Amino acid sequence: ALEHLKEGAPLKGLFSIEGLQKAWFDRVKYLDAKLNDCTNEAQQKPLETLIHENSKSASKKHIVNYASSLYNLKFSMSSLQGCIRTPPEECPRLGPEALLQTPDFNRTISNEPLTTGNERLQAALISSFGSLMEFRTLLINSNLAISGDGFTWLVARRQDIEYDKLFILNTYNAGTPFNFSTSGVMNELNNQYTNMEKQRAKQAKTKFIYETQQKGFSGKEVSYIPLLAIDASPKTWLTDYGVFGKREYLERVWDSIEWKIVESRLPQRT
Amino acid sequence: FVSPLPKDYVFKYSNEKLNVIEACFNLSKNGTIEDIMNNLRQYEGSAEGKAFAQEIKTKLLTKSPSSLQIALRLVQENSRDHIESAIKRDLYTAANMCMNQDSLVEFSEATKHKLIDKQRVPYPWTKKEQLFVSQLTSITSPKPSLPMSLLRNTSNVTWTQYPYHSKYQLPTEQEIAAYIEKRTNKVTEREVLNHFANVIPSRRGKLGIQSLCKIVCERKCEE
Amino acid sequence: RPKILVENEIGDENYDWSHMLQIGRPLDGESVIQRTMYLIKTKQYGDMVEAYDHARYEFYALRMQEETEQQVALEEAEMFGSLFGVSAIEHGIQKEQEVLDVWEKKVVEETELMAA
Amino acid sequence: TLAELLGRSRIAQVANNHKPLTYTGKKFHPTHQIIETKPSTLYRQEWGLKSAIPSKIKSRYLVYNDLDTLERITTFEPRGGTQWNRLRFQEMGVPIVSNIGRQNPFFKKFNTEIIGTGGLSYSLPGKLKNSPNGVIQRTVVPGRILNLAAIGGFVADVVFFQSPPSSFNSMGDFIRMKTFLFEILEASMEKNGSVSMHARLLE
Amino acid sequence: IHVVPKLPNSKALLQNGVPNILSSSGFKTVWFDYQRYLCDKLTLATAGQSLESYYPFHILLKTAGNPLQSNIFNLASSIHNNHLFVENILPSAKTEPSRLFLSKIKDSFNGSDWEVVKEEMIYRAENEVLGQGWLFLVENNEKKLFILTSNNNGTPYYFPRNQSFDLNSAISIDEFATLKQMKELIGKSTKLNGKVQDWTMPIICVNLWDHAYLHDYGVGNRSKYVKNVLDNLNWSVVNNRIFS
Amino acid sequence: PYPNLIPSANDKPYSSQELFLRQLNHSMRTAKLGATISKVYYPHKDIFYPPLPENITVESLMSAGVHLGQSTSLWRSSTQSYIYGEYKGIHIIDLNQTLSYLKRAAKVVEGVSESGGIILFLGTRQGQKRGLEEAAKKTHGYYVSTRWIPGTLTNSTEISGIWEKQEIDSNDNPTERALSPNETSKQVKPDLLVVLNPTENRNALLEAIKSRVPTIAIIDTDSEPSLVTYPIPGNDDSLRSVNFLLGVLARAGQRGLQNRLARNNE
Ligand SMILES: [Mg+2]
Repeated sequence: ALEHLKEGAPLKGLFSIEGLQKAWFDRVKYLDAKLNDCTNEAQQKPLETLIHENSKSASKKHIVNYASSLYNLKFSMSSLQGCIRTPPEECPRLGPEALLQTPDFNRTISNEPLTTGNERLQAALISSFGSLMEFRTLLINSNLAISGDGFTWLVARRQDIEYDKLFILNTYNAGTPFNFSTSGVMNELNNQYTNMEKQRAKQAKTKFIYETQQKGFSGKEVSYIPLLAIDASPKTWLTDYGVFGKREYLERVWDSIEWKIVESRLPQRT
Repeated sequence: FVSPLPKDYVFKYSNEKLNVIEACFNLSKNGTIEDIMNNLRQYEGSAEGKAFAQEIKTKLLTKSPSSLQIALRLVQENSRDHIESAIKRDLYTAANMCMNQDSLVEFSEATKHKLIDKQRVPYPWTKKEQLFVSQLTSITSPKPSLPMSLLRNTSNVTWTQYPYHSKYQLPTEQEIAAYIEKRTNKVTEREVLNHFANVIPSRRGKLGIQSLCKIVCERKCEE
Repeated sequence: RPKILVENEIGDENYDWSHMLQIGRPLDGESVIQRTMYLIKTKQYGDMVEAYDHARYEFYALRMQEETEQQVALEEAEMFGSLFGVSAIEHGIQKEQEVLDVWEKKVVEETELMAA
Repeated sequence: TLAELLGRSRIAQVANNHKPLTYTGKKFHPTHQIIETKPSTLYRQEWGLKSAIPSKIKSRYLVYNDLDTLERITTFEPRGGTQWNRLRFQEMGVPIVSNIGRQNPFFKKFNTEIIGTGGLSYSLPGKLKNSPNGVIQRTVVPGRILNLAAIGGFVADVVFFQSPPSSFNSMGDFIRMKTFLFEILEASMEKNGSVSMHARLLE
Repeated sequence: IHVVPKLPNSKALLQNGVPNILSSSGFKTVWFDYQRYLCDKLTLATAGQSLESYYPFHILLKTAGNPLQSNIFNLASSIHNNHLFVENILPSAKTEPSRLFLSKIKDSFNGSDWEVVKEEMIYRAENEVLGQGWLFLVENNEKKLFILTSNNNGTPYYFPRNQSFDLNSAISIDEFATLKQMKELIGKSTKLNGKVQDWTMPIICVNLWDHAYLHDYGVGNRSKYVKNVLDNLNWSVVNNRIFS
Repeated sequence: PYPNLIPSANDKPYSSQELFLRQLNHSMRTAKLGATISKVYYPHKDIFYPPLPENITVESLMSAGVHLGQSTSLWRSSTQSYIYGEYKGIHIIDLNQTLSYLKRAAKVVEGVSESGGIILFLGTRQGQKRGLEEAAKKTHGYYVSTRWIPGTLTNSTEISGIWEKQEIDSNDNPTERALSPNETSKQVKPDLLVVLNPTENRNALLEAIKSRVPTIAIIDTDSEPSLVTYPIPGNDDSLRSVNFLLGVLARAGQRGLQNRLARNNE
């Protein structure tokens, strides 16, 4: 699907000739085939649109999950680029000592947006997070914490396609970064359950709590424009970096982000 | 007032090194330094042990041959004989070294080179050959030319082996072997350790005695 | 942050203060201080104050990482249908409630006494 | 040496202080190091102090000043409430940020003043928290109104659209009984080390 | 400090792996490295706490009810679950499944065959868990067995932390109702910690994490891996963890 | 095992007892599973697996808390030689000294056990009882946790008059023959009084020195060391440090008992 990566020669920074294939080319194939098996239609269309159509539905659930999985990976890979560091095939794999190493995210900073233009994006990040280093710590540490199949998302709060404020969120297995598609499904289910019980307070209080959790400061609902995705699953990093080198992998990913794409994704501010 | 050894303590002389020492340095009635050197050269076994043997051969070569031969001659005789006689013999050989008539023990010059003049660099030596047994005897024995005598003690006593050492130190391999033989006439390592670490009243609280016994068992006996 | 003072074998430990995170030991101010002392000994930072600052900065990152770990673990649990019967804040509220009930009955009696 | 071991060891690690265990004044942060036991060690009265501690104490946590006094008793108080306040704060998940335009102190002779927060929160402000129901915009927390509102081990300033008479005026000075929900807006931290929260009453 | 236990015929395992299901490298990835990593993480979490003294299972049971300190629970759960999985795998320490076990299965699954049950388990594994997880065949206080999937570090023992289905994705009405019922049951417990009674015991744990299969079987073929594991597992161990 | 267990019907679920048994079985086989926990202190392990006098270090003593003396203001200056320095408003006991005295004490405990003497472990503090009883069991010895009635040795005939005496082999077999009333009424004095709180039972110590019995005591930084034959400098207040010293002593006496049994067998 993507242009920047290929089957013969992967990125010099992150992945290796075999490890890249295991991470990306094989996974994508598995997902697409699975999606085809689920739905008789072979038309790809947009993935996001399909998700929106089939969300809040247990029967049309698997397909949605597979669309999310495909989309998220693609989003992650679009952001990535080459790097200065040596390939993991040359380097030795990290042992149990990697756990005890102090992280340098607090003290050091590298590969900022400023170095390749992207000034307004950097300013927006600073406004959101206090600084670049603080943002980075938020991102990488969150990704480490996921511990399983998941994705860390840099997002923008959609209220032209205007935005209010940048944010970051984690999402797991095949969870979407878009709030509007899944906002209030649990509340609806609760309401249905209450209706069923009636047919056959605390519940009212719980509903009220749910409502106040969901609803924003003004608008009827809220949505998030994704700017950056970073995968957290063993699928990618176990091949090259082993068990102990998740943090190292994340560092490498961070070094090799193409910030121009992220800047382009970022819409105009209010 | 003793204390246990640290948890990072390792006994310097490994098993393979001890085995190669045993192979090389054990000699017959008429053993020599040359024979030892030959044995070291032709030893075969572990690679590390072979390297060790080579290293010790090198350091023997570096040191003086005549003095080594004299020491070799002395040690078997001293093992055979009793304390006072051995001391006398040692005194006689020291005297001979001091006043070398035959001029075959370059000692005073070597001392000057080392102790007086400079700490660095070994002495080149000016005498390197196999001395005869009669010559060796003459070197380590008295004559009527000079009178020799030790100064008299209060307790003018003589014995072949020490009266009080064996009790108050770690027990020799030989003693362990003797115990094993006695036990035979089943036996196991733990039982041996218990016997040595608990039953023997002088050696109940010996510091590194169990470890020593284990090392001995590893070296000699089999399952 | 609670501190267990009941020692485990003091002889058994073997901490290289090249880094803060030791295995048997937890992350705390002590670990920082040990790191500062190590730095002083090695003369990476000749000054004591600078070494202390460095150790503090090492600690902070680790603490932030620890904080993020727990929150994300909680999020994961929430996502995959885990059920926690009593949350910490809920527990606290419950604890307060009993005390308040005790106070109220007593306070009413005291007001009655004051009236009479 | 022994001296070195003593300096390393867990009693030397507890930094000494002779502050009151009973302080009826304003408490903005922890005074004393909380010290826990395991259940097993509690069962045989051992806390890793000079002496055994009375069998009357069944709580695992405590606070102390002196290992041994002239009165032949350790000066302690069996309570570790400050950890629970911190844990409540963490649960609430409202990240402390300096309202004054300043860099975060954790990033980059001696200053005894509190470096940023005192370590109740090493959380960073930029994150969102998703759930089955969705992305939580407003943090819902139950608290008690005093007259100010007690919200999960912290007193907090409160604001509302209209002052509700039915709940308030029915029980004027027994408002502490009824727990109300709150929407915590933000948490600032002043120079004295007080956490100045700001909540909003929900009905 | 928590350290990995010494497996029987460890050197042989290192040389080979496991005859049928896992390679030398694949076994190292799942156990000799990953388990060690997990143990180290657990130690780091619970170094100076009261939890340091307790075993992983007992830690998990202590922690389960607490919403915060979920990381500890996750780690403890993983450690225990992974060693159960390894125990199930091991060649020795040929054995067939027990007669009693077969009778129990028959009682549970409407008088179906063991092959059929296996097939149902693999289908459940395929369908239920996305990403990582665990696949247990458990036994509860009602003597009949049942199949239990968990989504990453969900324990088979304590039902509020079964972690049995993903609410990140959309869910059914029946599933929601079941969740609501569980929540109600939890609320009914009435203790200060708020922890229900539960007597679920795992009989056949299987590791649906990528640390087991991904090296040998690739990103796909997790089902195939699960099938292989089911075919070749230590039956004596299973028999031992069955009777009251 | 479990002869009265009424097992539930196959169609029915598990009973409560059956369920409990199943849990126990699980605990024995597969609960302690996931990991093993090296390098951690279990309180019980010091009573049931104390180290030999040889293998004790200064580090182990420090971990036990033996170094922590009474207080700076509760100082008997008689004990000055034993104390290392002061810190945290507390005198700290020199622990090399403690070690040497402990070894000396341990050796005398072993010796009397070997000779077949009556060792008596005296420990009036609250938590000490169980460990004291264990120590008394270990060597074929005796203990006192409930208070020492003044004059058990000095006024033995009045106090310890109506309790059963026994006979014993070179081994420890009762050889149950009838003791004569003259044979019974004689005092049976200990050959080692070993106390865990000498400051709390001065009387027992005084009785021992009058009754001509060698005695061992955990001398804290407020206790008089001259009042006993073999003082061990250390922390008598904390329960675990006392247990550690006591357990060591018991182990030393146990060894000597074992040696005596071996030589009897020979
Ligand atoms: Mg005292």
